[PDB]
Amino acid sequence: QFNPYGDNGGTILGIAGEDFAVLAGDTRNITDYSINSRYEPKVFDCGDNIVMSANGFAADGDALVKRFKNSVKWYHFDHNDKKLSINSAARNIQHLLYGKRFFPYYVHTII
Amino acid sequence: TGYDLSNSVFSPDGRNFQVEYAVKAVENGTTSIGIKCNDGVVFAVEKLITSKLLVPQKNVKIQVVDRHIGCVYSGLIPDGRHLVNRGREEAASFKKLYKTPIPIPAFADRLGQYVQAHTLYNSVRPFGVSTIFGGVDKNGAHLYMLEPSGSYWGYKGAATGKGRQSAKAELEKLVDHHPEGLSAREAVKQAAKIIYLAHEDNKEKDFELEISWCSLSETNGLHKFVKGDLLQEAIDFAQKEIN
Amino acid sequence: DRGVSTFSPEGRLFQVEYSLEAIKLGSTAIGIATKEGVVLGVEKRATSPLLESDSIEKIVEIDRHIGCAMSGLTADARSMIEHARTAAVTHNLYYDEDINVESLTQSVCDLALRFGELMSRPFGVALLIAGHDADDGYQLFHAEPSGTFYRYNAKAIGSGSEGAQAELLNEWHSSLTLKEAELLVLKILKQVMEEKLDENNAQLSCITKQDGFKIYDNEKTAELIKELKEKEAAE
Amino acid sequence: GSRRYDSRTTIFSPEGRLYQVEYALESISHAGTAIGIMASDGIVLAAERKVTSTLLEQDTSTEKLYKLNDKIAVAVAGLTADAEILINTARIHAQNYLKTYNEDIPVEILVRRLSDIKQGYTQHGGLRPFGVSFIYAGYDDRYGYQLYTSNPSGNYTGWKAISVGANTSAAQTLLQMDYKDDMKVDDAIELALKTLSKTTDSSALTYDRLEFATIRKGANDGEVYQKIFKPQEIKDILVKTGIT
Amino acid sequence: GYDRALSIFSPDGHIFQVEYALEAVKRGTCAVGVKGKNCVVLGCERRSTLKLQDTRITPSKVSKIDSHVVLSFSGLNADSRILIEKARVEAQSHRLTLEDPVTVEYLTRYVAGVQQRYTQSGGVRPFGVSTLIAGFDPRDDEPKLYQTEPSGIYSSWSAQTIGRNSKTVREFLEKNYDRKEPPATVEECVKLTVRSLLEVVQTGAKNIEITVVKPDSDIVALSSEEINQYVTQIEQEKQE
Amino acid sequence: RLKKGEVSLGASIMAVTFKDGVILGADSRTTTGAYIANRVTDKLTRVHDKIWCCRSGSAADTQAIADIVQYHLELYTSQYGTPSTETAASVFKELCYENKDNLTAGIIVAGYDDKNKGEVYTIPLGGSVHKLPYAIAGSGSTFIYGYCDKNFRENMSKEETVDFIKHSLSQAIKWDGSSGGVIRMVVLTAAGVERLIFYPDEYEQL
Amino acid sequence: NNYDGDTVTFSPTGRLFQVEYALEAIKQGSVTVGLRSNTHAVLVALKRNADELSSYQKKIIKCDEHMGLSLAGLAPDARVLSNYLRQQCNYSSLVFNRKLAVERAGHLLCDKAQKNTQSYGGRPYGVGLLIIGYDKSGAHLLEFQPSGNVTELYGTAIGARSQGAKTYLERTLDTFIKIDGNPDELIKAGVEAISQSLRDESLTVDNLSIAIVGKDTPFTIYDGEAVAKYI
Amino acid sequence: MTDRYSFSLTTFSPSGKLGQIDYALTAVKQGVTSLGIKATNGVVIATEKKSSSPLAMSETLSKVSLLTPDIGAVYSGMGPDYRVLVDKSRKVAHTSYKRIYGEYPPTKLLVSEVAKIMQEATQSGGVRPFGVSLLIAGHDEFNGFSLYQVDPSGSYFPWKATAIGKGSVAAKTFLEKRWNDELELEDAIHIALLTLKESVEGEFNGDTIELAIIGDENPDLLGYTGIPTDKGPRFRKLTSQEINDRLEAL
Amino acid sequence: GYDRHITIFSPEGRLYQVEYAFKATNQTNINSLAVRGKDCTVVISQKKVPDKLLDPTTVSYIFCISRTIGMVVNGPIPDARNAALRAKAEAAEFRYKYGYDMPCDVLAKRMANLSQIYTQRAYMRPLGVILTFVSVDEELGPSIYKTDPAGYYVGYKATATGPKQQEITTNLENHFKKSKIDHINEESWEKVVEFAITHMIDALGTEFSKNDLEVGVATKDKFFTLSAENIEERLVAIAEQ
Ligand SMILES: [Cl-]
Ligand SMILES: [Cl-]
Ligand SMILES: [Mg+2]
Ligand SMILES: [Mg+2]
Ligand SMILES: [Mg+2]
Repeated sequence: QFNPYGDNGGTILGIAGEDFAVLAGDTRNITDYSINSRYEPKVFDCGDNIVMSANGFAADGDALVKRFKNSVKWYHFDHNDKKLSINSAARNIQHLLYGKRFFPYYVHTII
Repeated sequence: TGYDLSNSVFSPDGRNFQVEYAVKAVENGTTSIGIKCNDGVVFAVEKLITSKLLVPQKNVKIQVVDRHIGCVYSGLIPDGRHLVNRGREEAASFKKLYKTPIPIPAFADRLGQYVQAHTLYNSVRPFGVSTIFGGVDKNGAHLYMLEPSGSYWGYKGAATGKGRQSAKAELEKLVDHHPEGLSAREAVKQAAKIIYLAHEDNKEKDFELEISWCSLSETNGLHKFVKGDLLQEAIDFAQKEIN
Repeated sequence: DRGVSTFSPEGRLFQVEYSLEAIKLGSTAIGIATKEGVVLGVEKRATSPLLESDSIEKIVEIDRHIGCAMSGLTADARSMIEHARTAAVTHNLYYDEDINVESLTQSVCDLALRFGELMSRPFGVALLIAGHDADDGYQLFHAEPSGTFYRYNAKAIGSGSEGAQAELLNEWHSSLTLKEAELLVLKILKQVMEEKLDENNAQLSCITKQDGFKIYDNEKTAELIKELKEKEAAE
Repeated sequence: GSRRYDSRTTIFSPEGRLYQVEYALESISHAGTAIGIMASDGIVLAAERKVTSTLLEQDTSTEKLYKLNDKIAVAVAGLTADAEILINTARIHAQNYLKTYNEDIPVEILVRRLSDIKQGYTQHGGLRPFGVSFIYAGYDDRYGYQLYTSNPSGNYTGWKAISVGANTSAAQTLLQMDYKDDMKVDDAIELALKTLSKTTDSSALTYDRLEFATIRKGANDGEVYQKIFKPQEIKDILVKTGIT
Repeated sequence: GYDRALSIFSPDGHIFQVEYALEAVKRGTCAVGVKGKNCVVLGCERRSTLKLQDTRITPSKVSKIDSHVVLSFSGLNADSRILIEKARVEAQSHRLTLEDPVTVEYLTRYVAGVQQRYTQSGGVRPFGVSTLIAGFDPRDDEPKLYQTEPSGIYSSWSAQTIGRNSKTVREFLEKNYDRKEPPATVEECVKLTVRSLLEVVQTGAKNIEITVVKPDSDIVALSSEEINQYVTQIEQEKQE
Repeated sequence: RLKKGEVSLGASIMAVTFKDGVILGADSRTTTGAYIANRVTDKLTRVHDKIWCCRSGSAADTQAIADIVQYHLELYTSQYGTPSTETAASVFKELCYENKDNLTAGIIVAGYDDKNKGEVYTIPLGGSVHKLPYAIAGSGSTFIYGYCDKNFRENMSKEETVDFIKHSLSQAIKWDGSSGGVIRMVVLTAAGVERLIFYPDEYEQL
Repeated sequence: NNYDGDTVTFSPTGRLFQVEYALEAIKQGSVTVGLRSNTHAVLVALKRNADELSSYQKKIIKCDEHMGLSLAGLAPDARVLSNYLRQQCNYSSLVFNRKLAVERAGHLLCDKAQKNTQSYGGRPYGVGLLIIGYDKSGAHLLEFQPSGNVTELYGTAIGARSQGAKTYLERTLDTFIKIDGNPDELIKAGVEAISQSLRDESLTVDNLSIAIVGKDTPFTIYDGEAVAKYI
Repeated sequence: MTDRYSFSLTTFSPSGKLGQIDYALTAVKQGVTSLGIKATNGVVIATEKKSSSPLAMSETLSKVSLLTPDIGAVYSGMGPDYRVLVDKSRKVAHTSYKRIYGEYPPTKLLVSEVAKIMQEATQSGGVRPFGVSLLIAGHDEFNGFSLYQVDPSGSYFPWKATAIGKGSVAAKTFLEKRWNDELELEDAIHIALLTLKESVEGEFNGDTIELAIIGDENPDLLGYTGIPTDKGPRFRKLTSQEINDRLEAL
Repeated sequence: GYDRHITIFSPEGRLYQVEYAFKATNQTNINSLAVRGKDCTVVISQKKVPDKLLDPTTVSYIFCISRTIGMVVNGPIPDARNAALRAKAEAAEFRYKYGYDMPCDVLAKRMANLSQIYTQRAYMRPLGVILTFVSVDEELGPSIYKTDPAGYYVGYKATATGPKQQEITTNLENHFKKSKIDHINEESWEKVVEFAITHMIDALGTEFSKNDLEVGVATKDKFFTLSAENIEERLVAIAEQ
């Protein structure tokens, strides 16, 4: 039977300072015991000083980041180029993820 | 009366006045022609230069369908585009199911049935374009001309627009003087001349020439635009004939 | 007859232009914007003395930071308000923040032209939408059934609109206080109203950053009416 | 488009009337008169057939009087074809109620629903209304014997005695004159026939130009019987009252 | 589906179909609503060109929407049934989700919203009906009386009348009803309602219907003899 | 992939191009389990004048498909004239591929154009299309992969091609229990359409 | 006359009156100018107000980082069409990782406007658009009309008294086309062009609206004190 | 596109007339005469075969149609409208009855279903009424023999005998004189031929006249034997020869 | 008078749109003729190519509906082709559903029923065409069935359609009075075509070249049209007798 999910491995890490914040992640991509790429970035600048990574199943991870990047774009169009605050981005991402509650994105997201 | 107010209504004559009214819009448009040749077809059109501000060569009117069919039209330009969009869908579904590219007579009926459908109901308007189209298929070269009513026939030469009668007269001379046939490269040159001669009926604004062609030998059976040296060669030939 | 979405020879939509005539028949509504807040005031206009005037609801809350006044076929405004309230709350749910006054107005105006042969006719009501947000501050918008909205420093709509607008032209300046604006709405309303202005046949409201959108009591407005009469007699 | 040919069947006049409903009533006023009279121990339904031909099969015919269920019947005035559409709907509605509650449908409930259908055709859908007026005659254990009428507007009202169709003005005056509350069925039978006999546009009232029906409790002990009169039975009741 | 826009604007800014629906209301039998200190009374006219009627089974003019709210109307009778049915359904739906019966204002707002929806929906005409909705909110003793109309506007009234010759009875109520002191008792409120109808009706026999609504779902309809006593009393005081 | 208890068309079918055109060949046997439901089946079926196919897999599925294809090509002919063999194969593919989960149909398409001469397209269970010089299919084809690869030659004559098909199917029948009966053949050339039949007494003792 | 009730009806001379009446709405609209060089493309727009108390109606809308338009006529119709362009630009990015060509943008608008002119019930769009952009074939300027007709140009203008600016650009063609690698000078030429369509009124700080796109310049709009440089 | 005619094309006029139904009846009046007579042991239905051209084969065009084995139909008015009604009538007899009860519907109920279809063309959106009047003759076990007329409005009436179309006024008068309740089937056929000769102008023979009966069961026309309860169709179309035999002793 | 614009009854019980569709039939100014032999059915029609620029091979009003059925149209070509495409689809579907080739008369009835719908339903206009279907039916033999905008249809011994239809009709009538039979008593289809052309020449009074005619022939198991050279060969035989 066809299994729509897969595990691309890797790990990510976010730390916040006083006037800064870092989002790290390894560049290795894998399936089972094979290496797919030694350099495949999964931490992305999404605009409005928001960085994002969605680790786990890469196809779902890419789809999510792609949709959020697009959400930022339309936020500017619909609200007079207003900067999307990090708290507003977080709530928006919740709705992206929960929208597929019954066929989930298999990812751990950090912004 | 009032028989001309609604589409798909027969008059006491047995006529659909709304379709005849659409023909008037076609007659108002710029001149376009089609010339059938030995192993293919040639299309040409008059582009009126309304202003110096128009970018030369960058308002293309002739349209390709699939990779082997060329379409040109006179009248309401948007209506022509709508018809070509449908043509591309019709050609795509044919190739999807039957593998082979759509034959020209096959393609001609697809447009014909679509245009004819727009004379069946009062909730739609007839097409405000006469469309000259054709190409090369397994059975050889074909040229067609389709009218607002849905009527189409095969043609040796075809013309429509404001200078159709001038162009028709010039086309008839070619058919008489070349019974064995006209070559592809010759037809391009002739097409230019006929557009320049047909421009006498629209001579306030000066114009820009645009030509395309399909030929089994010259273009390998595919639709291509005539550009550069071959275009300028055809323009010079036309310039020499008017003087 | 003729189509609902038909253009006139002058290049205007018949039904939109006719709906504007309906709005001219409606009761007067005035709005003034200041740096200390935005004031909204309306003429209630009871058709008979037996009608309990407090049940006339022509000023309405959309969210805590956005208010609304209406004029024209006021029944048509119910679904517009319903949409505005849902839009405002929905945006807060999706983005954990207050929604911009301009974005709210744009959402309401998108309904306007969704008519034809969607609903059967345009809305027969104009709206004054007042609010505050962090970016553009205190704002006043005039939303029409044409789908168009203008921002205004001050604006009057309804039967006495052209007379009131000319008065607002002279009286408005950029340094108006909130109290000055309150009196100015009452002053101009009393001028254009048929019956004599009092606390029962006129209603005031405002929106401030601190306290949000508030409809004034009949006791509070009555004192502002008394304060207004005294100041005009004082010179 | 098609806007050009729309009659706009569901609109108001400047005076606040529904054009099509008014014109449907005008149509009904030319239909054969139908009378309903409610007595203390039963109900009478009488109706005049529309100008009969001598070669019409009279015994196996049904034009005016229809059976909705065992306890309810209707007299028709207007387009018969329209009435049959509504009758089959009413018959189904009665069976739905019986299936749901295991009880025979109360008369008013059936009347209301049928009247609500007529109302719908006047407010939406862009269709012409049903050119029909009914007289409902029925019995239930709540209100006992009941007479109602409905018309193309979808408005219904209850009656002790009522007429629909042609010459209702004259017919209603005669009923109002001779009707009284302590009346029996046999007396109501006589009143129904006498009224038709005077309001008729025909020369003389005969058995072949009539449809007749009663709803009595004349069955054995506490149960209702519907009697749709046969031709010979109408002939006898016409002689018995001294009309022929 | 039938899509035609029947309700549309005219050059002068009027929606004729809505205004013609008001004419249908003006044709309808008179209906009056008067609210006292602790009650509301709904009076209704019944035309007397209809004899041989069966008053047991004939649809009553005043309808119960819930045990605590009533609705009377003027205009097209068939149209009124559709509004009453929708209102009754919404009343039970409100109890189901909010676990509390509707307020009179809420029920009115719903009915008014339905009427409005039919003024800008394709394929439908407006309701040829104006309603008087009266009652008492749950656990509340303040009387409530609202009016609606085809356009969809609604408002609260101390006293109000609708239907044919309503401008005459409104004239009567405007001078006879005191805001500072409304009818203190049930008898006073009913009498004022009957008086107001007697300016228009004709005879006080089987032409007037009266329905009294009191707090905590206490609704009762008066009989012929009970109403006739008010008619007999008013006429004797009049001859003065 | 077969539905339970449905008729099985497991076969010995093949189509072979040659100098003058193409020849289709097939056995005659149908089974439900080990019982031979039909021993004289015709598995060679016409979708157009000179476009035929060999059927294997499910009897019901292949019949339903072939009937639809015949309908499409008849409608194609009325509008656009005679269809190519490639066109016919494309219509088969479209049905087999788009309904790959509900169908069990291993079809070989074979036709004769005047321009393109004899052509053979095979369509396995997946719905893929493969244009080949010759093709074999059906339960019994496994046993003759070796034989057919060693013995096939391009541009054979009619008599040689008939012998090649006869010997091949004879072996397939001999070793496959799901194959048997008579050996039917259909010859497609410019000359026309010719039907051939060969009985057990002849082909068994080859 | 009898043939202008709806868009589905042709006149005896072959005209569509509803489409022509939609074209009339553009002529009533406020003037806007478009022009381009080889490196940059510029939009200049005269904004209009209801009165002194009101704001000035925004004429220019961004569609993507490399494309946008200015409007003249019914503003809500421009919002519908600009939204459609935003979606099409966006579809091209998500599906093909490809910036939408300005020429295709025009083709898509043409086909969307056309469908509204051949069907019963609907109506033509009542707005004209000037689309500018920078794609893989350099700078572009398009003119959209609600008849469906889209035209690529070096420069143009639409709205009331647009003939004055259109004449100026026709004279200045040879000059402004060669303003390469110089944004401020190309704007100056556009501001001088729109000035030929002014009557009684002059260009003020909250009246003028400018937008630019080019080689190393994303589509950006300038309003308020940011346009004081060009007065 | 799409059918935008969702509104009625038949509406009430101020006088209360339904114009399109009236006009449909006018079309029936113009139509060729047809009639039906009921006997004690059968029913007869007849009409003239108005040929459009002498080159046309009038056998191919059947004005008298079988609906069920025991029910037949004839018309006056517009032929095409009649043809599609027969198609719909045959189908509805199966879908709404035979597929439910395992037997053919009685005459009155099939008539009722046809009437319903014609009524809907009077009220439904974007359609005109049917321009025909039908005469439906039939037999069933519990009602015996019966004859019905169906008008464009959807109204239907049972008849002892009647006529519709061109010369219906005169033909009905002729039938009133001749009809009695003791008529045998052969007597009814004789009267039908006499009545029809008055309205027909040109040739009067078996090739220009179409006539069918509902009478005794016909085992020979059933097509099979072995089931005793199945005894054959009561509907029979008289041949050209059978008509001419009765025209000699006329 | 909107009763003349859509298909609803006029006061006198008429459908003017249907009547006007009949007048559209003759808009092409072409006459057609159909006759039956023993083994075949022949149909002939005039071919007029006025424009010199036209490709004459593409100018046709005869259609091959199925392998067995042929159809000639009198009326404008767009409506003609509309009817042709539908008939082709209907004939193909019939074969798929019911397992045998659609008969000529059944297809005629089907197309006639479709035409009837347009006379009753408002949104659809009638097609301004008269469709003449021909075949050699496996049950009924040689067959001619003709459809019109009214939805009427009937079988024919022989028939003619067009502006000068009546002259052709009486010419054929007078022949069948003389021969005393329902068909052309002739063995080969070649001579039945010669009969058809001969009697059209007599009725219309015009002579025909190879390019002035268009011929369709139905035999058992196939219908086919004749080329210019096939007709020329046929014209030679007539002249030599
Ligand atoms: Cl099989
Ligand atoms: Cl059919
Ligand atoms: Mg074996
Ligand atoms: Mg053909
Ligand atoms: Mg029609």
